[PDB]
Amino acid sequence: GSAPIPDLKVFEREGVQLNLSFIRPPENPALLLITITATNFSEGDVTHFICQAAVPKSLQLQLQAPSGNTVPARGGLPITQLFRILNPNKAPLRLKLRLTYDHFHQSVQEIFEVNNLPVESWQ
Amino acid sequence: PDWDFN
Repeated sequence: GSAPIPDLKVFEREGVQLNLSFIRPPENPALLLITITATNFSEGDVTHFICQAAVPKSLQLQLQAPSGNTVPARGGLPITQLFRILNPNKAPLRLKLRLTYDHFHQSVQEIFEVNNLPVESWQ
Repeated sequence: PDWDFN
């Protein structure tokens, strides 16, 4: 069984949330799996959701396709998307995200570096 | 170490 690394909620705006989950498979110490999960507890759907991510060049990032681009209102089906990070040199993980989507007929563009990444995700 | 948005 893999180490139990706590989830990290990284974003909340008008009922839309983004959460990170982390898995460090013991059989491959250089690998970190991050699953992003977008949820929506507001009264309006999220559409055209795209999450872009960047890591320091000391690390490698791979993005899987997301489960979808819509998060229905009132706790609808979440979007999940897998990030594969390879970090053999145990460099400090830094992660910058760019979220773009439509919500309440507004174009949303949010960009930020993720703070409070658990050290277990890279040590 | 530099980054990139793809």
